[PDB]
Amino acid sequence: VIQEPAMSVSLGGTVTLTCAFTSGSVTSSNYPSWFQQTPGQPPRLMIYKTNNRPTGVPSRFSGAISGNKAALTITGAQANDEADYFCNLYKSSPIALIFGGGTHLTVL
Amino acid sequence: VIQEPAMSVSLGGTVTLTCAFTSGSVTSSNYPSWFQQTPGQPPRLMIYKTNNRPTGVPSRFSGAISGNKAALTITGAQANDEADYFCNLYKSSPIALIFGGGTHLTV
Amino acid sequence: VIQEPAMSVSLGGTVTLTCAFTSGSVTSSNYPSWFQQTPGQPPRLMIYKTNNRPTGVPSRFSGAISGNKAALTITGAQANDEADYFCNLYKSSPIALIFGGGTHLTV
Amino acid sequence: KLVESGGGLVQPGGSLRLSCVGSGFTFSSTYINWVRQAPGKGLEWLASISTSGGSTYYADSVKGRFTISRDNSQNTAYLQMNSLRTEDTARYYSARGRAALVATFFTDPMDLWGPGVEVVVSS
Amino acid sequence: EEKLVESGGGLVQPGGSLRLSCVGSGFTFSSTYINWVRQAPGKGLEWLASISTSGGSTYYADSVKGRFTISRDNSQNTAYLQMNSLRTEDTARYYSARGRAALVATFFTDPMDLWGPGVEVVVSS
Amino acid sequence: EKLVESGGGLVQPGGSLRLSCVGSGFTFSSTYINWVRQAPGKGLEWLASISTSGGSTYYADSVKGRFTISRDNSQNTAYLQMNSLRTEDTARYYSARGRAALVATFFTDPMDLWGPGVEVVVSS
Amino acid sequence: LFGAIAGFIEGGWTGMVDGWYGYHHQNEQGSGYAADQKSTQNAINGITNKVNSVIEKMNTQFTAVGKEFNKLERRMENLNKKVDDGFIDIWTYNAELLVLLENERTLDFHDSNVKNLYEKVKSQLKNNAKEIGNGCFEFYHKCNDECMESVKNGTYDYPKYSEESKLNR
Amino acid sequence: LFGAIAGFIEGGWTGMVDGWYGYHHQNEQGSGYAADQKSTQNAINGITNKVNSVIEKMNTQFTAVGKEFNKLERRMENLNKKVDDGFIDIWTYNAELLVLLENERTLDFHDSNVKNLYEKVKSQLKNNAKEIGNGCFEFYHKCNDECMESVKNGTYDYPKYSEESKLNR
Amino acid sequence: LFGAIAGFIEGGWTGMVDGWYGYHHQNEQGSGYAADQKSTQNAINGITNKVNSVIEKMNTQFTAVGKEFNKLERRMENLNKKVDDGFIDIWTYNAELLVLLENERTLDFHDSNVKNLYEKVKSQLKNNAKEIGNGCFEFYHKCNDECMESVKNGTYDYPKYSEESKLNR
Amino acid sequence: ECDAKCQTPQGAINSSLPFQNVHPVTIGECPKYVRSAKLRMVTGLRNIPS
Amino acid sequence: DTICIGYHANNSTDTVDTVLEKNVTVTHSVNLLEDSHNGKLCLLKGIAPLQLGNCSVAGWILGNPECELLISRESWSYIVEKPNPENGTCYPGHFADYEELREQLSSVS
Repeated sequence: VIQEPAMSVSLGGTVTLTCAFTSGSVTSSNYPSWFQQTPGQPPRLMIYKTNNRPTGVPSRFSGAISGNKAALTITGAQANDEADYFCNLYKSSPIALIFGGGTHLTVL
Repeated sequence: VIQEPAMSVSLGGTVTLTCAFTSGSVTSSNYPSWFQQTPGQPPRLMIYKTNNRPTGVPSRFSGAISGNKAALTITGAQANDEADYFCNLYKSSPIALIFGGGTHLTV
Repeated sequence: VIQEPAMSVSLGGTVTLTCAFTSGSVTSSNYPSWFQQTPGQPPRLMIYKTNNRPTGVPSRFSGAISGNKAALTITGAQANDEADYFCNLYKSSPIALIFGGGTHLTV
Repeated sequence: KLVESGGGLVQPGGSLRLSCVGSGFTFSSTYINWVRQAPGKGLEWLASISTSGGSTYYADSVKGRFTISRDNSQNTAYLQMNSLRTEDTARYYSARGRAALVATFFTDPMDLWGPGVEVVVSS
Repeated sequence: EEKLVESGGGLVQPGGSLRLSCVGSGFTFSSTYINWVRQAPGKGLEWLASISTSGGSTYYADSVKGRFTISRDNSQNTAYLQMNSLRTEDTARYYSARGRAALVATFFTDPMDLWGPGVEVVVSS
Repeated sequence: EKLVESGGGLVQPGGSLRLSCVGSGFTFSSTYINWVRQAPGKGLEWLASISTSGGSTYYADSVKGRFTISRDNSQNTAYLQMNSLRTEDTARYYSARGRAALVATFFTDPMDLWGPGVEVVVSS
Repeated sequence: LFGAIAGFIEGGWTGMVDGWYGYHHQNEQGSGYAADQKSTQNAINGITNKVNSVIEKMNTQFTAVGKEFNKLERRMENLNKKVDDGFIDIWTYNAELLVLLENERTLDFHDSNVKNLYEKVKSQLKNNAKEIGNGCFEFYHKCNDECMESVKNGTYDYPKYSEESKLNR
Repeated sequence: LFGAIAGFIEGGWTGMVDGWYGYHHQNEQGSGYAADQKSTQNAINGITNKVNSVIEKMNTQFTAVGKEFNKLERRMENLNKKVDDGFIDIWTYNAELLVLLENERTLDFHDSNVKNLYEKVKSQLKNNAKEIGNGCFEFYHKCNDECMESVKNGTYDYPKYSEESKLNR
Repeated sequence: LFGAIAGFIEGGWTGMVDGWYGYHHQNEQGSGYAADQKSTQNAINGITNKVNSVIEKMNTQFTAVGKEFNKLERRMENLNKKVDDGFIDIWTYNAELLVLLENERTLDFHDSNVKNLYEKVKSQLKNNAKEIGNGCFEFYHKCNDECMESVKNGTYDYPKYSEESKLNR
Repeated sequence: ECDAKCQTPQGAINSSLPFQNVHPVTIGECPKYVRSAKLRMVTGLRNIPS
Repeated sequence: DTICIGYHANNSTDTVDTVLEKNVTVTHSVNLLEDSHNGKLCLLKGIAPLQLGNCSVAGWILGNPECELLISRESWSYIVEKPNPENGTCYPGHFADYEELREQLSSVS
């Protein structure tokens, strides 16, 4: 599972993070879940099942499948959105849950 | 809907009224209903769905479908059976309930 | 229904009894039932549905179907097992229950 | 029983509103039908309304001019007549549909009829 | 204490009639099939007739079809076997057996688990 | 709702260690329990999971054969038995509950409730 | 439950106003909606029987619920209140759950009726008709109003049109 | 509900007196009736469990229903009558509705069992037997008693009779 | 009741750890287990509604069951005992029978869901796939991951693969 | 000299059935009283003899 | 050549009521309702009742001279009386809390 190492967005802008497999396609059957972590606080669940927002999550966090790759979109990024974002993918052939590398978002 | 303008029978005889479309066949899906009306009283339901009689209707009134036509049969015509009879037939095309032209029975 | 006229067993040995049709094959659809009759007492049910033991029947009695025939097996025969044995077979073509000829066991 | 009211003399091109009131039966469990009979002609079905008033049907002759409504609280069904013509002079009846306890349909037989209301369109 | 008792047998002439009664106690009589089996003096068993729980269904063997009639009286907890046109070959001991009936189903093929002591019928001059 | 992790500390290479995870504020016998570790400077790594009754246990290939996951529903605690520890196991170990519906619990339940974590150091 | 009401037949027919279940046909002589009288009548009879069983099975005797007790008799008032509240709770729970389960069973009954009617029409037209999904059959032969009526009634003549269907298939 | 007992199978068999469900075969060696022991036994076990669930779940403690009150205790007698009448009404309604609903469910269960037996036999013999409609299949190959017993048991050998059926299909 | 859970699909899949119902596919690109999210979510919603209906339908007011009577008041002690015992008996019987019946209903619901899924996939693949039993379908044409996802979603393009399937049939 | 489980004024009931229509007033572990005239469950099939 | 699948029919006339149709004839059925009694006065819980023939509870517990033939009993499970007993309180009076005493005396260990 490959994520972009780091990307940056401006205040009030829109950024789209990406999660993808090394040798396959990301579908809704992989149940992508996104997590936000500020070192060294515990990870916080952001988006699960590609479109579900837990209570307390700001409405600006949205997800979708953008092809063979999972995508998390932040519309109107604020200063508190500067953190590390991880993607959990579910693989069924070995029955495992795989975390992504992690992407550092820099709000400018 | 076409009905025979007028017919007559003798006392105690048997009559059959018919009700047919301009172009087509009358089946049980048309739900034929027969009404008896005196000129000055509201119509009275006699046979509905070609077989059923409301409670109180004399058993001498019968209904059936014969030869692409709705038939109403009266066995033993009494003196109070002299009135106008109307057939109501249903059409799904332009959903409508259509009344016949009316027949006048003379006993 | 044909059964062996008479058979003999050594004390403590194992024997099998045979029930068969004259011109057919015996399947579980015939519902073989096995009876033991002391010479003077009413018959006693031993095996029904070709494998089932009523309560009180010793575990040494067993039944099965051997190809085209009904088989009753007694393992470790005792002196109380010397009796006549009958098989009941159900036939559907004349809708009747037919008993066997009867086999006498000597221990 | 059913009792109709609200007729009379109306100038051609005028407006009329008929009303039928039902007593002795539940008015919300049956269809309501309107028919008319010219002085020398036969019966002519005009309109029908569902039990809740959602479904409404008309004949091609009066489609676009007649509107049939319901008021179940007041146990009354209405027939509003617009752009009346001389050909609309007839006796207007109200007929309820014999409905089953579990199902009501447009093809329910018309077993109960009102005395009728005479409507005259003339100058 | 489930048991069946047979009665009504004896010495009759050829061409005569005889009626047997099977009374059952200790179990519900109106819930089991009732069968009749006879055994000749020195021969094997022979199934004769069977009657349903309500008496609606009746079955007979080929040898006694038309001469033997089996009835049932659930109120009096008794079952009957009327034999007519008796012959010398009918000299045998007559048993009554009931079928092991499940709570929910009764069938003609229910095993004959409960038997009666039996009664003796002799046909002779 | 709270998950608190215990155990951990300095362990010689090749030793053993048992990590506890006590949950409060929710019914512990109605959710999956997951173990995730984060190395000092690296990303998260899923390690193991356990069913509500403990019948089903899943492990990653990195720690298969060395780690054993257990559960004590009466005491509201879940355990992670660490064996044959190497210096590459030095990480902060979190415990994550799966958002389970009332009528069904699945292995793919989202990890909504986490814990502060415990730091495990494997060194001589 | 049977995959017909919301299964391979997604929507109902607003123009079929003469029954619950029915047919829609399209041939050269025309198209229209009709209802199956047998299935609709059986469904009506069954639902009427169910409603009457729910309603008329409640036979109640003449009774008065109110009861008055003085200040020195509260164990009396509390016992009466307990009895009344328990009866109310039992009846409320039973009525609500009965209504829910009976609604489910009625919907399943209608689904089964539609599925059985479709299966009957399928069994009549063995291979003279092609299934398009949506519950609809395309004939391999010309099907006039008499043939449609025979299909509706249950008197379809397979051997009569077998050769023409084979030619067109 | 499944269209088997009164659907494509119009009536039952009086000559099949050994079970609830079964088969009727006809070949050169003869014809006769038989019962599916597996399905019949499963149905018997289920119905016995249902009947015992209805019966044995009612556990009653020792009690006396009759009470005596003097003529100056009338509210007392009215409260006792209210209690007794309420319990009787609840039990009557529950018993009647319960019996009606289980009477529906048992017949539905039998329908399902017969339809599942038909579907199992349908799956085995694929294009090796045509459907004559009312519950029978017509073999395209010679079917002896061993083959029939294989069909009933569940061990039908389609490859063995595939070619012979193909030549006759 | 529908003959799928223990019928033509003998056993469950311990490898599908993410849904009640789903698919097992095998092609050149690989094999794996996936679950039908729509059917599983619908079943979860239905069962959640059922459980909440059974639980939250019980609304109980504030009351105290205990009552104290002296030795000169035994008719009231016994009347209170009768009330309490009758309520306990009614509630016990109703709860036991309710759970017993809705267990059957839930199992039949799952069976129907699996059967409907199987029927849907059969309808999509008219004759481009061969049934092998066991709930499985063998393809007469090469099938890649995109086509498997089309079958799972419900957008299988039958005309696209008809020629190849006919050639290989 | 008989041992029953339920007692009515006009007799005693010896059965394990859950419901009874003999008498509202009873003594002992007794089947519940109902006003129904019959309560018969189906165990077999619908009888359609040809 | 042919194999059909069917079900069982018999000459049973048993009839059941079903929620969708009434008066359905079925092959086999069971009864959940008892409508018969043995007509005897049996004994409950291992103890026979106390018979008060030509007596009332008041007369028996007061010691009516004409109601003394009753045999002394250690215990009973219930009391058997008769409608309108004749030998009760020979001397006229009012029995205070009579129903209380009747109930407390109904079962004695």
